[PDB]
Amino acid sequence: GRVRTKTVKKAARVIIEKYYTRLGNDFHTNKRVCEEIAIIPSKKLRNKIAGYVTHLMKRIQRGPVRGISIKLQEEERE
Amino acid sequence: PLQSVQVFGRKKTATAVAHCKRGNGLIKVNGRPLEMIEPRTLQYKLLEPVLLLGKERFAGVDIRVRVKGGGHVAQIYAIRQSISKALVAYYQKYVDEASKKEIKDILIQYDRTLLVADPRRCESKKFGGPGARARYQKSYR
Amino acid sequence: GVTVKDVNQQEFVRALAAFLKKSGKLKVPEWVDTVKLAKHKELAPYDENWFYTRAASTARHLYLRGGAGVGSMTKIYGGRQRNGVMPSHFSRGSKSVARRVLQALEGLKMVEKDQDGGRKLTPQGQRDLDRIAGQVAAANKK
Amino acid sequence: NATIRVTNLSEDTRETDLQELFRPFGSISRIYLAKDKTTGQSKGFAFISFHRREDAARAIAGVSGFGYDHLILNVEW
Amino acid sequence: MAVQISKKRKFVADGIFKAELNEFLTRELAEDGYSGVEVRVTPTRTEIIILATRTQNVLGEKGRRIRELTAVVQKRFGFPEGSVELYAEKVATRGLCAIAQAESLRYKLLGGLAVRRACYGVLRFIMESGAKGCEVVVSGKLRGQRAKSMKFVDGLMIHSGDPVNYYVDTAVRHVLLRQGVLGIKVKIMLPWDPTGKIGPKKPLPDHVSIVEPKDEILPTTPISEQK
Amino acid sequence: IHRIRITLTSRNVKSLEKVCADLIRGAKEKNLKVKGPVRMPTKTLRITTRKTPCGEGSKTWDRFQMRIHKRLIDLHSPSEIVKQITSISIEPGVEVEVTIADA
Amino acid sequence: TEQMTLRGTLKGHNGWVTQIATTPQFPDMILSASRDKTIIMWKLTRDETNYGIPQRALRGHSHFVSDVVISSDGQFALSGSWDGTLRLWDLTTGTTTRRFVGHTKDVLSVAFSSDNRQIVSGSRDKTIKLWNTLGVCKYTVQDESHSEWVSCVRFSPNSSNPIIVSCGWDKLVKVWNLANCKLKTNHIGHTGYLNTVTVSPDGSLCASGGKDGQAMLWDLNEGKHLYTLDGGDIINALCFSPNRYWLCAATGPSIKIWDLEGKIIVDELKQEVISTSSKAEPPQCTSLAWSADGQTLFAGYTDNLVRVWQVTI
RNA sequence: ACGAGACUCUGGCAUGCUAACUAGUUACGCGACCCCCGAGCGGUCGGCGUCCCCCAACUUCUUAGAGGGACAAGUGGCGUU
RNA sequence: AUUGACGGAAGGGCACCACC
Ligand SMILES: [Mg+2]
Ligand SMILES: [Mg+2]
Ligand SMILES: [Mg+2]
Ligand SMILES: [Mg+2]
Ligand SMILES: [Mg+2]
Repeated sequence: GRVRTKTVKKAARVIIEKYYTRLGNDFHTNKRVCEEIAIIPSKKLRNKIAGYVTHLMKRIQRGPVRGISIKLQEEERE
Repeated sequence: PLQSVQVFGRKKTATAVAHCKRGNGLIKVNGRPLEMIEPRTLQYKLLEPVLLLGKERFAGVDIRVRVKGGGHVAQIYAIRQSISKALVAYYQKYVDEASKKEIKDILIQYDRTLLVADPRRCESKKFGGPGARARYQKSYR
Repeated sequence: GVTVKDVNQQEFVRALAAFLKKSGKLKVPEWVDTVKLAKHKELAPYDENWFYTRAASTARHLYLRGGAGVGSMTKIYGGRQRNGVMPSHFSRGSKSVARRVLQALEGLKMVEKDQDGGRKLTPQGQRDLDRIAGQVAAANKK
Repeated sequence: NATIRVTNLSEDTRETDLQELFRPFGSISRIYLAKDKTTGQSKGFAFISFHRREDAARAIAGVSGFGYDHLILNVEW
Repeated sequence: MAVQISKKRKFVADGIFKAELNEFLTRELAEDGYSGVEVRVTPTRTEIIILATRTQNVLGEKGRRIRELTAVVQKRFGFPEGSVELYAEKVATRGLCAIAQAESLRYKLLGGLAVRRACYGVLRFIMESGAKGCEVVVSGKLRGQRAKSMKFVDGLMIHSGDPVNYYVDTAVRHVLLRQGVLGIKVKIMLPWDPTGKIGPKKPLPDHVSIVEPKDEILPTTPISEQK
Repeated sequence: IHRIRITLTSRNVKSLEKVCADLIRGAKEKNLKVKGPVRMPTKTLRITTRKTPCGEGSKTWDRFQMRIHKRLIDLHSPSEIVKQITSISIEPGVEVEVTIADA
Repeated sequence: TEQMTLRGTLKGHNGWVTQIATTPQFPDMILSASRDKTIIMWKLTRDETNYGIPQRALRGHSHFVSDVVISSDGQFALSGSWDGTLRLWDLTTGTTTRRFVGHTKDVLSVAFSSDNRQIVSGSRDKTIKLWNTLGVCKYTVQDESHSEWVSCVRFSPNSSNPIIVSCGWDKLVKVWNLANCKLKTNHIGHTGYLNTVTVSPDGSLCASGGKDGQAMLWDLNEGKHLYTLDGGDIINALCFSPNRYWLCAATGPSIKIWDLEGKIIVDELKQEVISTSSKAEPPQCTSLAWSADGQTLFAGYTDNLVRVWQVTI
């Protein structure tokens, strides 16, 4: 199916909004960060959340995605 | 003088462990030669590593396989995989990595199963039919 | 040098049977012509000299995995039984054929009684089987 | 402030046995046996102040469980 | 010694002993608020720990009933004399115990009380005792001579998966009445609490909990202290 | 001095492994040659019944099972020292069986 | 006229190249640590067909290898991994001798002393712990350590004030006094997590870099701050140069070489254009190493390659 | 919010960790048999032993614990990007 | 006028207890 559910997406979004300064586009370092900063009860949910976090950080670079509010708004002086 | 490696190979429930040491070109499975293993229809499956790599690549080693588990065909696929993996691991550990790369490319290009195990196993029967997926015949009227 | 493992077993058994039949020292029971070799057979063996072949086969089966008895010998020679309209099942071989064969081999000085229990191969049995294996391996390469 | 709430006490239990029970940990200051009004036995509660807040903090993990007079007693702050 | 038995049969026999002892105590100490039993093996004695709400009636009159229970347990299960002591202990919180609350609802129904006020009272007590959710289902001949089932829910109640084995405790009981037998199902969803006896330790497996970031005042110009 | 063998049996892995850890740690503190935890194959006891009490339905079955785990510890020490290595807060679902070099 | 060129690649990996190491004893052999859980000991056959060939692989760890370093004599390697262990490889056999097993979490970096008597590591459990060449954890610092991970811990090859320089994800560079394992100077400048720390060959300077894209030079004699240079992207690794007064850094997909006398970029090594469709970021350089002669720059990468930059004149 | 998903058990991987005479492997010694010119770091052995504590080590195979590992993560293409 | 069920209505989707 490969369709991530609401728990994965909502958790990923809150993780990004609170810890944007510590996530790159690297699934393994993201996985380690999300296992340090969150309390995820399993390892499959940890991996799915880190995967969606990686996929979203690969979209933050190409414009503000609808749903995430971060400090990146300030640097848009234009 | 301790130049020896023990590597395994698995097909379904079979498991063959090949022991490869320094020696003079001898291959024996369960004490029997390689050309006397029982399903002599599938003899070329057993001979496939030696026929792809030649004899000079085997003429400096002593290989002795010990196979246990599974059926006849699964046992000879385990023998195949264990001989190939044993030669590859011996080459990697004891001569050079270029040679390992060359023989691993020849074997992998011919057939992946000589170095990667087949992950299929039997499924569990369920309580509706004779096997895993089949079901007993249903009747109306 | 050749050993029993380093030769085709199906031809080694024929060579050993011809050896046993040649040297007239194997004891044959009087009922050889009138018996089935198990309760799951349908007829008697098609080979008149079946006793020598069975003795050679169990001599080979005692060279490797020695330490056996009549029970394991009738689970070696057991097969499938077709029960008419009912499904088939594994059934063991006849015990008297196995016991007479092992006792005949014991009379040939080839087989002896193990210490823990069962039967194994004397050094003379090893020597005779290895010499027969040498003969068949030599006669294969000509 | 040396607060001990003994619970699951027995009807036989009086001030003296609780005294002799907590005596191997030291001296006491105030026993409180939650007696029944107009009826002479406990209601299942005891309030103990041990005159020092440290040895009572040792005895809470000591007299826990213990099955006194066929009743396992739960002690707490 | 002369008695030796395979580990399979021994473990099954131990489980069967615990099941029969729990069934006996459930029938015997029903109206005393019996919740569970725990058999603790010690070198000198065998301790049967009875979990009850009203442990003073379990103890009896000056220890009489606990002595009788000890005597029948010894005489039925064939323990050596004096080798089995029965202790009683009070369950910590009564609201988060489906067996105690099912028994409470049972005895409230045995006395003359209406089924709806009784279920609402039990449900309200369970919810006021810290439960995340509760479900009480009473099925039987409630209105007339055509049976129906009335359920009363308040809060969260999970049903499927593995968490329903440690976050939910259930209890089924019967109430014999003049016109028939009533069935009482009570199930309570315990609250999460780390390092506590109130409920489970491990959280729900789909409850991610992000820790709040510390306030990060940033630096302006590099500075270094030589301590 | 004997070859004392402690066998621990349980139905859950957690308490069994923690009791094994306690025994090994206590034995290592008092300088014993401890041949550590040997793990015997877990026995799975399986009973498959019909779900229904009557004989009507869709013929569905219920697969109950119970695992039994076994651990071994080998000590080489006098008896009175193992009498204090053990007897330290054994968990409920664990059962020990000391064998003092003889039946 | 002193720019560099691309002299060839070193294929043969199956993961990112997390660290590269050299040694002044054997100028024909480099070590590369990767994310295919293997370390490769190369043989530099500088010919037309291939610059280098994988001579021998080391296959100990069960996770990514995150650091590696060669001893002074060039005989024993030391590797750290994400499985939480350290291994002291013997290069001749290709097998390990000692396995350090103290660290609970992933070991980000390992270092050796100048005389290889004591070693130090750093990890994701926010501890910096010393060891010795026999295998026992000597002293684990815990007081006033990093509040987050440690990502690069190095020694200082200089007799006077033997110190341990370290940096982590709490945006702090800490200078440890090795004789008493006590903290000595705390540097507070950086505004993002630190991925690397380096010490000058002449034991006077130190460099640090990370997420903020800027590289800060700290004096190691008085704990001051000389200046700060700016790279384009995330600084994944820094590496000083032995022969020349240069500092190299791996900024995103390019490699910037800052001089340290005029403070200008002498060269910005860029990889060639591949995947012409503008749909994916280029592979990022992850590690840097200088040969002892200082005429060769080995650069790890994210497309499982190791590129070889040769300086010209 | 319940259900789905997550969860639990199971299958596949680890020459990395923890260990094992109630599982073995490999060396070594003894023994039997075969060739031989004189043959052998020769071959076969589910024959024996190294559990009298070194007078052998080790965990690849076996067992089962803890972790790791897979996420549509990487590269193209489609898709409202 | 609303909720359900039904239509020998009209459109979509799903399933080897449906088909190809
Ligand atoms: Mg079938
Ligand atoms: Mg048969
Ligand atoms: Mg749910
Ligand atoms: Mg589900
Ligand atoms: Mg059809």
